Amino acid sequence: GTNVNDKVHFSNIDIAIDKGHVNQTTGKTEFWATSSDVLKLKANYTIDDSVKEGDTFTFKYGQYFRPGSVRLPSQTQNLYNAQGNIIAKGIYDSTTNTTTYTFTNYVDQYTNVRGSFEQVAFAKRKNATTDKTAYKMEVTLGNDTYSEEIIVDYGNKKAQPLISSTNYINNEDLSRNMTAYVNQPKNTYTKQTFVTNLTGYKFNPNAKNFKIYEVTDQNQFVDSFTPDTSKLKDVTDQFDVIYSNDNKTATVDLMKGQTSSNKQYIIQQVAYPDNTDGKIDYTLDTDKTKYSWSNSYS
Amino acid sequence: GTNVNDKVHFSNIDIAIDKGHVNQTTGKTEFWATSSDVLKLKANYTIDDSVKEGDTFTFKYGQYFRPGSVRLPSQTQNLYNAQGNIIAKGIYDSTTNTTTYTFTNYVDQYTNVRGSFEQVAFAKRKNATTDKTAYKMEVTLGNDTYSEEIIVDYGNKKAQPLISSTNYINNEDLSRNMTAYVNQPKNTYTKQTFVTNLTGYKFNPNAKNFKIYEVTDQNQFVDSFTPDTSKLKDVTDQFDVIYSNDNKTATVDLMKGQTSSNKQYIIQQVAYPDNSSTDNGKIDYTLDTDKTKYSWSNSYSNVGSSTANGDQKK
Amino acid sequence: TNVNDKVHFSNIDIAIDKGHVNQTTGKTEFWATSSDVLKLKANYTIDDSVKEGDTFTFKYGQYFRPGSVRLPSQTQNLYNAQGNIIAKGIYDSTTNTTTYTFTNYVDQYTNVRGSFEQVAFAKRKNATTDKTAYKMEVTLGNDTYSEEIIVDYGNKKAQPLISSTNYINNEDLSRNMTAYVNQPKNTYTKQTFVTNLTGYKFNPNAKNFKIYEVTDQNQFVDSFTPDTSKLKDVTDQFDVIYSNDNKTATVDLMKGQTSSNKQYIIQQVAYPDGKIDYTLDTDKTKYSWSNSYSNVNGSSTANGDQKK
Repeated sequence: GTNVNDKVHFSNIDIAIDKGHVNQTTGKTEFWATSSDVLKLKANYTIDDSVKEGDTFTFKYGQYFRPGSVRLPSQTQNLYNAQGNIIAKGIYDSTTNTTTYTFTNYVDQYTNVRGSFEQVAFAKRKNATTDKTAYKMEVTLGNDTYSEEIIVDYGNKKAQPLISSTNYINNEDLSRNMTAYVNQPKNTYTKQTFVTNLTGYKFNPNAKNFKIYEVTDQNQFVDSFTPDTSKLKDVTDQFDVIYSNDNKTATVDLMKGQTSSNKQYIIQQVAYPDNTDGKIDYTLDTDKTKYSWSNSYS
Repeated sequence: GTNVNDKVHFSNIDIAIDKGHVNQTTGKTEFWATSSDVLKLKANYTIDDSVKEGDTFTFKYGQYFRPGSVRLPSQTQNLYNAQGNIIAKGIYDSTTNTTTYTFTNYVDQYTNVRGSFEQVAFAKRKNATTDKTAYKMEVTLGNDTYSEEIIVDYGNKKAQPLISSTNYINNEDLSRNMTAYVNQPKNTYTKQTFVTNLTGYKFNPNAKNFKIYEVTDQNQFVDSFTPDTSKLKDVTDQFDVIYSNDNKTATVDLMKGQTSSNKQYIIQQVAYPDNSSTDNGKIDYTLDTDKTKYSWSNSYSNVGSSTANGDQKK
Repeated sequence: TNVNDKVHFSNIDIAIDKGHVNQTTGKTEFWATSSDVLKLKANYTIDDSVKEGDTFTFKYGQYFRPGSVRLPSQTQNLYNAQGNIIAKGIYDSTTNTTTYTFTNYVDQYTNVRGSFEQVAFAKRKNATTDKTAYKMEVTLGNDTYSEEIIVDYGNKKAQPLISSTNYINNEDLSRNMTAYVNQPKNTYTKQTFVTNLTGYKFNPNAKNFKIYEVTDQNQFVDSFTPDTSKLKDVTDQFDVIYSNDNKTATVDLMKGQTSSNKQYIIQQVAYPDGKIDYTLDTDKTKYSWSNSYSNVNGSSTANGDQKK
């Protein structure tokens, strides 16, 4: 059918943080994206009677805002009435950050259609990069625009030689796509052995998704743990990733080719659930100490 | 890099007020946080010869005390040698109220290091809530703890129908974060037109950071003007914040749909400074009621200052 | 009329805030690129016979001006204890003078006294040289003050590459930069000068990226505020290429030559959207110099003995 963005009217648009965390100094509520918070998009809507099956409308999400959670959004996004009948079937496209909805025959069977929705949403981590920074969360529902600034904190700890986080959970296979940051403080080491141990997941050695990048600018370390890899220096082939424990352990000597190094690394990985969907533990063995970071998951 | 909190020794640890306001009645110096006073933390230190590049140590600030001024502290906190180079690179984290310092290779090229520092510090307003009250300003430098009682005054007039203050200055963009208190004495009104006029600043309507919180409990009205907003009832969506004068004036009818109110509000705002100003920066509030117009104004030095007085004719 | 003789300034003082100690002499100095400013203060009284529209001047000396690294505003006011303007001032950089004109305050009040404190600075173009004392002078009304102040800008003449903020523009907050290339007068076969901005952008259309060829070593003033009317402007002999959303500027200073012992003063204008990173890629090495403009809190120091 035809684009009926001008016939679908959204009001009381809101973006909330659930649950939200307090900044311990300033007392403002913030989006702590690695401490269980999500965003919630809400709105009321009315649909004009001139709407028919096959007509379409869009949700356009801005550069810092997207549907979904830590887990990437489904391509399927439906608009349901209060009893669970499908008013419209939608297709989310991550390339355009837009959902395109198509009305069902529901609108041909009912008039004066009015309701409301709630949707779990998140930061677009690639663009909303930096701790304690306010980002503009923007959506356009039909032709109705809304923007609100949200303060994000991912909890990067830049003084840590080793820190890791979930970049995203894959919606289709539930793989944990991980980011680890090695040597943010730019210390100098003669030993630098990087180990990941999985509980409840496995690596796939042949999937070619264990990537090692050599940081050339400190700002490539984005607090969001979703770096733009197309601009990083890919040095994966210069290292030997060694698997063991039935592909549940990967060990890498980051000192390879050197006796002393102040190099800094971003490492990305894919850990596939064994079956539910576990623990991922990292260690970095150095001259003086063994650093640890764990991420734990229900 | 192991933790060498036991290898870096601090001494002559002190906390003082700059400049402070002497109370003629007590003879005591007071920390008037909203009239230009800061706290200054100071210490001397030595570093043990076993310390190496990559080792760390912390400054752990206590519950009533933090680095910085009215302006929030930088994440970046460094210490310097006499030659001007950084000898320890620090990251301050507001969630732990702790700075973690990592030594450079300075400590590998030098021995018998002796040093000192002085830092601008401040009350942690969220906890050091109340006027004319003494709070324990505590810090731990390495493993050396020190504390000091400070008498804090923000100048909140709990009998004022309308009063405001700076809550904080954003380190990154210099935005002035304001707290305004409406109806602290729980009076009853039929008119409540709340106006803010900015001189030297602009609001950003697209941000929706003009927040209105309905007060249930009188104790939510902290004298610090740094309330815990998570604990308040956000009623912003129930009012219309109307912007005029290219975003220098904000108008909110706090009646929107009632003949009578004894509701109490905490209103928070973000004022972004324009490039420059020939005046003292200024935030002017009015509350227009049944009978009286109340008003409060906040003014900030141009940076320098001046004054004058004399006998008024008549 | 001119009431310089009816406005009486006393307790005049110029202080360094906060000041840095010279590492050898122990004297307090004004380290103009390490966050020091000068502070001018005085008390004053006004004769009862002064009226609205009467004027007086603050006449600043050849080495001294109001403002900080950020240029002073044309508008300079003096206030009373109520926060109202008692005198409206106009500062002129040409005459280095603020001319104040009393308001009707003085006609409504008598026995008036007051005081001011003013952020001030070296006039970099004249106070050119590191570890040099310059007389900081002002005449307030008819009351003169002069005090020698030792300045240091931290030029490092042995460095192939060094830069500093020349000034910040009061009206658009642009950071006006000066970079010195090849003060030591070495000979190079590669000389690629790159500038990368964080929190600022260049205006590639402004044509305010200016490249000057040095003809006399003294043109490299330690203050990074050279008199550009005396320099040789060679901007049109080079190609300034902008990239990265106007955050990066690249110039090949070897253009037209194979080997070069030329020396350059380069000036730039960076508009806030803070750090400015310079590199100079040469034959054997890549030099770098960075100016970081974060609010830095307080001070610290340390010393020790050398490893064996």
